[PDB]
Amino acid sequence: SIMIPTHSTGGLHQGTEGWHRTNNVKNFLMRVEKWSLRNPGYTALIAILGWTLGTTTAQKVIFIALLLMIAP
Amino acid sequence: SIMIPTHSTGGLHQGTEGWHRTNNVKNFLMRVEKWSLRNPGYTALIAILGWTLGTTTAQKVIFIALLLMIAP
Amino acid sequence: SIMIPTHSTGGLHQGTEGWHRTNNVKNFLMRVEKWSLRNPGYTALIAILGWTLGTTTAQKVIFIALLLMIAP
Amino acid sequence: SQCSGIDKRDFIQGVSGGTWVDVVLDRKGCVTISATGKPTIDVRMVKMEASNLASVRTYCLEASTSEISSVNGCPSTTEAHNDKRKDSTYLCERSYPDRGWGNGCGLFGRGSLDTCVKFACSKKMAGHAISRENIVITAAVSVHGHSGAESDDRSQRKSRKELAELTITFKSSIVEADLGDYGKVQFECLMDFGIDLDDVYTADMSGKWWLVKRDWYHDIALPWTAPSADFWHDMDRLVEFSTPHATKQSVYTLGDQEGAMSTALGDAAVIEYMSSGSKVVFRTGFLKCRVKMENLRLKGSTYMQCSKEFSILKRPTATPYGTVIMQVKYAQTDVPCRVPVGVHERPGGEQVGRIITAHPIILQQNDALVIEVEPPFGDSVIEIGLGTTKIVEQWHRDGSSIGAAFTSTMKGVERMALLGEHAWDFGSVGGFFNSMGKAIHSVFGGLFRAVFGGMSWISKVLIGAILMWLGVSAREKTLAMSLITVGAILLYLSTMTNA
Amino acid sequence: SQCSGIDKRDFIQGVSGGTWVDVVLDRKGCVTISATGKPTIDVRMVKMEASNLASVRTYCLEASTSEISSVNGCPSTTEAHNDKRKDSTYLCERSYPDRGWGNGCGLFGRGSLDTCVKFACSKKMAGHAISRENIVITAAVSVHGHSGAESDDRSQRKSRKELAELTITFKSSIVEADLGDYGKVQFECLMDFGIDLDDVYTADMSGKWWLVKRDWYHDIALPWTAPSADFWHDMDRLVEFSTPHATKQSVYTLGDQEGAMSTALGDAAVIEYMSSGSKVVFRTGFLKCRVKMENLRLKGSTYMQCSKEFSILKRPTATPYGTVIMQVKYAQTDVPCRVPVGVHERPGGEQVGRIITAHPIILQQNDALVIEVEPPFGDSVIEIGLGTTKIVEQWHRDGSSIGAAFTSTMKGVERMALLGEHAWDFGSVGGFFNSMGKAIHSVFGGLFRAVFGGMSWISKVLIGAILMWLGVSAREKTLAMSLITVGAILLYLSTMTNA
Amino acid sequence: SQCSGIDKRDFIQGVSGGTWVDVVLDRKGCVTISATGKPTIDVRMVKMEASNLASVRTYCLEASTSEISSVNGCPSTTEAHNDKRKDSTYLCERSYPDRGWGNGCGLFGRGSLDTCVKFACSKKMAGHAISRENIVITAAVSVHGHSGAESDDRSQRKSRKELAELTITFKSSIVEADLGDYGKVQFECLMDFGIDLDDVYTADMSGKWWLVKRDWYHDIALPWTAPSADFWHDMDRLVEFSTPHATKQSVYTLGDQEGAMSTALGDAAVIEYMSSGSKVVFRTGFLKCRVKMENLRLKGSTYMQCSKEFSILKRPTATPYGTVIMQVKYAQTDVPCRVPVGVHERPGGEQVGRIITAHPIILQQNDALVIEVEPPFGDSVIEIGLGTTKIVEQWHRDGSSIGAAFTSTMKGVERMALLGEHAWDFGSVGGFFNSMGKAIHSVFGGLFRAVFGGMSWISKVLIGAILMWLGVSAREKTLAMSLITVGAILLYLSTMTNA
Repeated sequence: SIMIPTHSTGGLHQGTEGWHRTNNVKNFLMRVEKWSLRNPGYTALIAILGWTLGTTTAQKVIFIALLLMIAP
Repeated sequence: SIMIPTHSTGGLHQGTEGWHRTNNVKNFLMRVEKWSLRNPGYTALIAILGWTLGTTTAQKVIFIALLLMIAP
Repeated sequence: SIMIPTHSTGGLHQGTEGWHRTNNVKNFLMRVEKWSLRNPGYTALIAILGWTLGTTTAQKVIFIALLLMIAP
Repeated sequence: SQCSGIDKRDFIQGVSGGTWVDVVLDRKGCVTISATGKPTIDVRMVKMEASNLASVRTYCLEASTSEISSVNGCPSTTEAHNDKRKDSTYLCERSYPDRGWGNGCGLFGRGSLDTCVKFACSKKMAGHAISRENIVITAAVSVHGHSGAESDDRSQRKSRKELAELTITFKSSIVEADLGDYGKVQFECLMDFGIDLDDVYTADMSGKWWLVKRDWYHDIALPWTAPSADFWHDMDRLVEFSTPHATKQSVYTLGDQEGAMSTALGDAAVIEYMSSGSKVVFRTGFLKCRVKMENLRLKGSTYMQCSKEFSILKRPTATPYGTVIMQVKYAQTDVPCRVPVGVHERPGGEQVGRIITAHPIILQQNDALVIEVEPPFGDSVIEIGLGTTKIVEQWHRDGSSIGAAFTSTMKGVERMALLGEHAWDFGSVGGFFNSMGKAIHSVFGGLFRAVFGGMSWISKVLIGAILMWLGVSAREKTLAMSLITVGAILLYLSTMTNA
Repeated sequence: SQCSGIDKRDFIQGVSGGTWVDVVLDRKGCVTISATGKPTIDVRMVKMEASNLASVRTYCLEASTSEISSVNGCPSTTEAHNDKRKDSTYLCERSYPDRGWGNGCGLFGRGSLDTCVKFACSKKMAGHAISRENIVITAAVSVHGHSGAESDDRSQRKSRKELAELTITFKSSIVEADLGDYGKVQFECLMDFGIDLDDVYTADMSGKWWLVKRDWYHDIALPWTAPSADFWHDMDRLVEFSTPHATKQSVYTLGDQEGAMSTALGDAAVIEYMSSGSKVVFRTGFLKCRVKMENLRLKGSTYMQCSKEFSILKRPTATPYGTVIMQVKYAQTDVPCRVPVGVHERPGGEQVGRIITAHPIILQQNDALVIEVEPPFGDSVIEIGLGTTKIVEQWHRDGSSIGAAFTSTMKGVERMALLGEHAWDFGSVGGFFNSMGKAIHSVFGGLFRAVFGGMSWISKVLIGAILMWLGVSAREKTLAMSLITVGAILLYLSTMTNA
Repeated sequence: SQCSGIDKRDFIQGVSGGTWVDVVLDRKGCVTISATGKPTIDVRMVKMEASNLASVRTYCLEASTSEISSVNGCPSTTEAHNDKRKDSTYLCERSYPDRGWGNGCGLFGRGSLDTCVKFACSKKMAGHAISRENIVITAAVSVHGHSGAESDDRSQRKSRKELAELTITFKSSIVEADLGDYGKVQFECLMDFGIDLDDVYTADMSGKWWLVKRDWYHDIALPWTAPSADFWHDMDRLVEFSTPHATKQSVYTLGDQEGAMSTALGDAAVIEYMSSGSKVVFRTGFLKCRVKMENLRLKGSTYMQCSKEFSILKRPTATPYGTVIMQVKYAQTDVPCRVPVGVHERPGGEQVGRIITAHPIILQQNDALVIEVEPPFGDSVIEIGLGTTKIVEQWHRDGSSIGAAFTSTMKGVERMALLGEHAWDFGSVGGFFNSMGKAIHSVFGGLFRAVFGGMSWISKVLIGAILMWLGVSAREKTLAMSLITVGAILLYLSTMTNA
């Protein structure tokens, strides 16, 4: 797995996929953005932390992305 | 052994061990940490001595380790 | 036990003693000195470490005493 | 069999010097072998299937806690000890409630409890193990050029010895195809497959099977048992007890976890399971071997050329690759004869393009004859005949050569560049090229590529973006040592390939 | 009862203004209460013993593995599952040997084993729990002065009501002694004892009992069970498994651990166990009774003085404390009468020293009369009699006064300096002294004294030596704050007492 | 015998020039010696066992004090002297109780007691001594290549003289192996074993023998006696007396001490003891025999090649070391004959890899023959036969070369790096390398390695961590002189190996 990535570690991808398997790419982003819009406080705190640390405008993007990934 | 190290001085270690023999290495540490958490006064006194002497932060770890070794 | 102190922490000492209870005080010292005289290399290593560290001749005595006590 | 309808098709030009070419087969892919002076052939592998399975460990999914019991103990130190503790089929755990005067004890403190509940399961993930000496992979080989009646099937094709089949068992790795009068073809391929046996299991859950890893199957937290006789030994992973108020508890399960399992292990390779034989179709492995065309000879070469006129059936149509297909028929009596086929740029001119079929002999009075032709990019005419009554159908094949090169390179870097060291096994190249390529890719797959795994597409794209930004903002010129590790090919693999 | 044969004796002088004095009792110590105008008395604690005990948990010491079994599994993934795994009385463990072609497997790899053994025990450390509402502490009270026949015992002493017995039960904490004509004395002692009940157990091992702590008894690694039935649940601590060579193992025990247990719990208060009643004698705790001397009146005060002469028996002999003891007898017929006793520094001199007995009255013809006298350090004469025929034995009592004060200080710092709060509870002193001492010692015992444990004599001496070294080699005048922590009295306690 | 099924195996390639090779044998390890032009053979160390043992000293574990007696002494000058003190089978000691008037003496002071108690033992730790001239070590030697019927055992193998047995008695240090028509091989090994004889004892406790050191056995504090006749000389180490109140005491034992003994002695080598012969199996020692391959010749070399077809039984399987094993059979009539065996990377390719078996002769009509092959890491094919009907099974052996070298280094530093001086005794090399290594290791073991003792794992890791910290926080470059003292091999031995 839930926090673990999927079971694609075996390197056995092929040209056979279902319609509930290719929907993850957009489903993950949709759920993430829904929770992001429903949660303003954590987003504001993470923005404050990203401006506090780094002071480079290149690492704070990684900070906010990783916080929005540990969170939904 | 009681304060004596084990009888491993003969150098007769081989690939024949029991299932109540290899657990000693972890059982000793479990007992040491349990007594350390159950005994606040001894740990506080040892920390006071380590802070009073040395003032190097490189040997006081050995201080507290040996004091807890003589201690339970 | 040989490292953790005995169960004399209950505060239940009185004027009643058994046949073989008062000999432990000298027995421990006799065992320690026998071990020290039989194994000189460990004592030499401890003395070298105590001379290298501190260089005060006031706390290195406590350090070597603790090392000899924890050593069986 | 016939390799016309498939789009993932490989064309091998053959070897002039030797009589062998190394091919690598996929369950969906197909290759065409065409030497000089020999009839061209098509080889395709049908399926791989194991026969005998060994049980490993059947887990549990849904608990059926049925019977309950309880026993209580006063704050007197003699605690409660349930009798059912000495039965292996009962899950029992002891708790410490807050007993007092209302319960009828006589001393305020904490008591003891012991609630044993009988366990029963309904859904089990029966695992299995595959032996590396039981898979029987089959293949087929066919020869282009032979002509038969309009109404015939694979039975007649095999009867005329033109569709010889293969059974490359784990024991007999050397097989010969009779192929009738055309000679014989032999195969020399190994036990090296894409799947890695002795390292994976099969996870039968509800009729849906998988090929999940052994260690990951071992690390599942669920009540397991022994396949010989089912009785569970890790009962506590699916039964949770409620709050023990006084002299009583309640038993609650945790559901079925079938959805959780099908979601966690929902992207591993999905094998099938054909009953009545306990066979499983792998649909994932490869097969890499080398066809020795030493006894392969043309069937019709002393025949006289066909003279009279043909009749067109199933008018020429294009293929996904871009090679036309036509099915002429013969109705006259000067048979057997060999059909002269050519592809000119203009009527009665030089021959241009490439001819796919080898030598279309006829053998009989009324026979259909599938003809495959690869025309050039420009306008061209396909002439099937000898005299003045010849078939003069023409074609356009609108396309660009640069586009063809782009598609070829993309297909190579997409499909061929996979398979690790197996990438450079489409043929034989001198100058030590293939040898050092395989040698370097051996250690390349030994370390940092296949020594460990754990990459799914989300982590892949995340790490790819991170590495992109790090390389853009890179000092000390680390791109010089970063181009070899992650460049354009691996980034394409992360982005679009391997999907 | 009589307190002459013992050496640990406490002499309380009583308060003239008050009628009560708080005393502290031990199983060996005694206190002599002597006011002015009242008969002096002795109170002694006999024994403490609980009656009803509750079982807690019986451990095991000796393993008696009897039956063995084995089952082997080939490198085929189906592992071995012993059918004796499913019996509560069998210890079973699974291991993986190295099986090969010699054993008769057919493949080279790692097999499986499952060996079960039957568990049994022969020596158990049964525990018990003591309830604070079951101990029946008994004490005795005696009065000085009464004299009976030479051939008398404690039975007749009780019959004459001079050695009344007491049973201080948990419910009847206040009792009265009849004491015959001398009046009546009652007590006010509490339920505060040295042994902190509801926090300790009794560890019976082989008929030798103890008073070991609850948590330490809980934290022993040994195969335990329930007191109701020996149903072992931690069987693996006494059974070891040898190396699994091939399809066979061997099992070994680990001895008895009785010696190790008797060494570890080798310093706890060794309580006794009186059978035929299941009583256990504590021999450790105290009892702080408060004698209320309100109805304590002299028996013979209207009797006339004894005129004639006595006969001496058991010529005066010194006691370990240093008090003379005599036994005079009367043979004439002017009885009952009050015997005159005097202690002068010279025959016919002023009265010096202290007289212990109050009123040696007779009541019969031929009675033996025990007389105790505490002479001064110098020469003195002990005169018994009235007329010209009087017993005039004299004594030296060679000793110094400063030495006596030093011995008193040493015995104080030995006895009363212990017990914590009970240190300043030997009497009533005004000026808020004792009240403030108890108030500060309450928190002094709540924290830094009983908040932690795990200290023995060798640890005491090592840490103490560290303390003097670090105090001598100290700056910033930390000795001012260290004298309260560790000073001279605590150094004496670490060195000589508490041994 | 056969050394295929064991995981730990050593391969020696022999010397073309010389005819002798020095090998070291272990209870579990085995070595394969194969010279060029000689049949390879396998030598295995079977067991060691002493024959006759001499007793040293039998300690006592569980006292059985049975009879007691007491005698009291008044404060008179004469003390108590029990007449049982004149007996050597009684434990007796004297105390001074507190005697007074109530006991019945007549004078206050300190009395005297002296109580005798009888001693008796029930459990004894019977020691023993091993003579360095009685060890009878046996070894077995087998020859690769011979083939017999599938229904045969070790009895038939020895009857055909292919499994010659050896018994290296303490007297006959050089013994020749029969080996049948293959010739004869002799050993030369001396009497240098890992364990230091005449410096250890065998401490039987309850049927579980050990190998304790002589001084440590002499140092244990327990009541001991003489092996011939029981006469206990330290009776006071297991019997204790309670507090001597008055004219009476009680005697207490101290349990069994068996658990304490088995805990203190818990890691020393656990030798076995086979009854009916009083033999003790050692399972710990080594044996360093140099194999003289002078009279070793191939049995079948003038036979003709086998031309017919072979039948495959027990299809090739991998071994833990990585060498495949197969068992072909011959059923034709052109026997006896020599079987041609080769290993190519491709059917009809060059010979690569390395063969193990020397000359697979047949000698029978129907028989089975075991073939052992060591293939290279890449793909390869194993050919069994001569003509067009040959066994052409192929193998993969997925593995890397750098990994193989690194694992070989691990094996060397684990097993070979032990044994002290014998570390460099796997063969003979020029340039004085091995001789100089032995010379330096002689003094390196004489001082600083074996002149000192008293190291266990916990002390070793503590000292190792201390050395890490000291070396890291050091100047003057003492690590240059410390790498010889404590480098990487010694620290790796401390942390991972020798465990």
